[PDB]
Amino acid sequence: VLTALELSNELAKLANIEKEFKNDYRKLSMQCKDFVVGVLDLCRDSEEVEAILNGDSLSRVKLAIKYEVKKFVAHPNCQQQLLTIWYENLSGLREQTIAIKCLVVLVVALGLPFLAIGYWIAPCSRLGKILRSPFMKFVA
Amino acid sequence: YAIAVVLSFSRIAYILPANESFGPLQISLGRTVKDIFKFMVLFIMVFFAFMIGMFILYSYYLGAKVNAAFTTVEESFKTLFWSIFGLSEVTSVVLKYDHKFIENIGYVLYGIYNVTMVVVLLNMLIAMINSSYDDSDVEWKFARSKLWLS
Amino acid sequence: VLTALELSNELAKLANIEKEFKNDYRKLSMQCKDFVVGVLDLCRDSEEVEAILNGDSLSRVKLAIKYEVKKFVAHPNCQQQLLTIWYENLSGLREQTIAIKCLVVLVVALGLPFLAIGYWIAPCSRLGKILRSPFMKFVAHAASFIIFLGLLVFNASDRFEGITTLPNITVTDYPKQIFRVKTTQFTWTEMLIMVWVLGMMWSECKELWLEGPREYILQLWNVLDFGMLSIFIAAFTARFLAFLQATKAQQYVDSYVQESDLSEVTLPPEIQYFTYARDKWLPSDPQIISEGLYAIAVVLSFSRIAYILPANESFGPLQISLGRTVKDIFKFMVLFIMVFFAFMIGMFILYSYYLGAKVNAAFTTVEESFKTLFWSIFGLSEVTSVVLKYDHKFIENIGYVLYGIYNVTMVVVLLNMLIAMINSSYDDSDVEWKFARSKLWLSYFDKTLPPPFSLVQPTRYQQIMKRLIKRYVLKAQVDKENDEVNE
Ligand SMILES: O=C(c1cc2c(s1)CCCCC2)N1CCC(n2c(=O)[nH]c3ccccc32)CC1
Ligand SMILES: O=C(c1cc2c(s1)CCCCC2)N1CCC(n2c(=O)[nH]c3ccccc32)CC1
Repeated sequence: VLTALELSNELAKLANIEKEFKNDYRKLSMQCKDFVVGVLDLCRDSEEVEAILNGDSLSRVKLAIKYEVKKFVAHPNCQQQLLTIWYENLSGLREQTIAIKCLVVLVVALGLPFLAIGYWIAPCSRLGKILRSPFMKFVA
Repeated sequence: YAIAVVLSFSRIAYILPANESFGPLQISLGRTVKDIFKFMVLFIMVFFAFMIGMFILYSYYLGAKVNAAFTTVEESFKTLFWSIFGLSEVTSVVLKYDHKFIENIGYVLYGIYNVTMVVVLLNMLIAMINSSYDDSDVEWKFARSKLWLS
Repeated sequence: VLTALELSNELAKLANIEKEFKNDYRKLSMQCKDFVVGVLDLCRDSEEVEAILNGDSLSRVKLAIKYEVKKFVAHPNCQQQLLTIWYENLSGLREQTIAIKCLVVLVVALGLPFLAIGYWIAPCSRLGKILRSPFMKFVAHAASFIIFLGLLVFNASDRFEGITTLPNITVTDYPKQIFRVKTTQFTWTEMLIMVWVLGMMWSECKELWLEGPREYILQLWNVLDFGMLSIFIAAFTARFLAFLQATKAQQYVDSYVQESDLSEVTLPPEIQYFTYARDKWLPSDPQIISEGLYAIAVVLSFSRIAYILPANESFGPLQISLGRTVKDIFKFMVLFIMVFFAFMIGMFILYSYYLGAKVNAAFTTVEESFKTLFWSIFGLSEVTSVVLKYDHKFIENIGYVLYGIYNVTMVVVLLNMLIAMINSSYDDSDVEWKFARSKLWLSYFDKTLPPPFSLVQPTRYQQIMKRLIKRYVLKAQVDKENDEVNE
């Protein structure tokens, strides 16, 4: 999978450099991307999905983002893992409606100075884990 | 400060990809902006051609025109730009002298400029339509995943 | 390959001639083009590619360009060979970015006279090979066009912020001078503009005489270029007659009357005419005609960018789409003209009898009716164009209804034209742009100086062709077998 990602990037760079056989190199890079996406698609356990998404820190997801391997990142096997970290330390809030999320954003907007000053003790408190989740960082 | 305040609201683009409904909208906007730029370049070329033509035609009638419209480069640019959205009147090409050759040539050039602007607008719309085509879904999910990993 | 090219051309001509079985002949011509493209595609060595691209001087590429075999010219096997000649004598510059190429164009624009004068020794120097490459010829021509546009803009300087004297007032260097002499005398910049315009005229006349009038007319863009050059020539001729009249007046006034100041002189009316200001010129004054034609020529000069856009990778497809749509643009403008003329005649006939009876002179003459109906398209005419000063509500209401129906019909025709353009909009665009770019390249393959500076043991080929045709037959048979091996 790492070999296919690197080869896809190399073939895309060659497609840019040549411009004569750009279609050939783009087709080859698409072949590499398709291979990576299919190998990810074969996964049927969390262990396999993790092994694909980071090698031996989502390393392969970051590499695919860098190399514009869009179908690998957008695959449900990767998306579920990304949502796992995204909605970390907060499980019920994932299932809430969009209106509840907007209300949470409004509450955070109202009370941002209070939580900011409480961050001096938050890591020793439970609320520090809540505010340190990626979704809460985005909301903040 | 006014320009900075206007540009501040552009930071919404860092938040829309997270939303499920507006993310695809931003994706389509990004899809079309690439040919928006090229057709604005074409607009600029045609606009500059007609602007130079109008200014050269009407530069010698600063006090001889009912309306100071094409008598300077600034004024020519202003009237030709605001003719795109219809905020300039047709009396921009009327003289106070009995030179029907200059006035009629100005009329013809201004009408041709309007027709050319409409034609370029329609071509840009059709190019945008062609560039518009579950690739949109994976594109939006890629953008949202980049936002998450940030 | 030559047989297939010739047969494709013949079948296209038959498709045009018949028009009953046009689809059959077009399908056959497409078959011939496909055969040629496939035979080219089979090549896997430079020797084979050359043998295909020119027979036993890119002869077959030129023939395919003539016969509109677009996929053969746009094939990568042909494109790499074309880039080889295009980027000749300059290898590193091929890999440079677009910004570096633009910087090279700017440098050439700045130093064009220096390299032009150095061309007297350049063939004996290394730089002669550099400037004689097709890419450098194209860059030199683009720089020449840029310099021409710069001259056109710079000749209008000192008026960018507006003129300082009112058109009613005359300013002369010395009292003995005729005002029209000062207004018509030539400065250096428009002398260079004339030299350049004569350069492009001489070039265009060269291709016109080489190709013939009937052949040259059939290209619309070529006749557009010829018209632009002829409008420049007409404007400068009118300026020259104005200058001749002014200098005749100056000769008369200096020869005959002997006074310190010309203002006190009561000149004869023929000589006195050339002392008046802008306001008191005749409507058919030669300088008025000169300025009017010069403005149109300046506007049309910027259309020459169409000779440079196909070289660019990003704007070439844009020009291709513009050319795709212009064909139905013309037809729907014809429909616009039909509807417009119908409504114009109707409006004029309705409102011709109310010249002094209307709040606004809008449809009282053919000129006025045309003006108001044309500027209603872009919304620069008001609705009070159909209002009378008399109590004739029948005429006024009929005018209202006709004007509203005209607006609705214009909108409907516009939307239909947009939809027709959308339908006409549909990697054929890529091959079309590459065909246009290859035509641009081959125009420069075999012109070294810009128009302003132009004033001064059967056979090896038979063996290769037999090998390629054997390859084609084997590949076709293998494809047929793989299609029907099971049966
Ligand atoms: O609006 C116009 C325009 C012309 C054109 C425009 S616009 C651009 C696209 C349409 C074709 C060219 N003009 C010019 C001449 C007009 N004009 C008279 O001066 N006498 C006339 C007698 C009959 C019909 C028209 C008359 C006055 C104003
Ligand atoms: O603008 C209009 C237009 C009509 C139509 C136009 S345009 C074209 C497309 C729409 C249908 C035809 N007209 C005409 C008559 C109007 N009119 C009175 O004169 N008395 C009225 C009493 C009720 C409603 C309208 C009244 C005055 C101005």
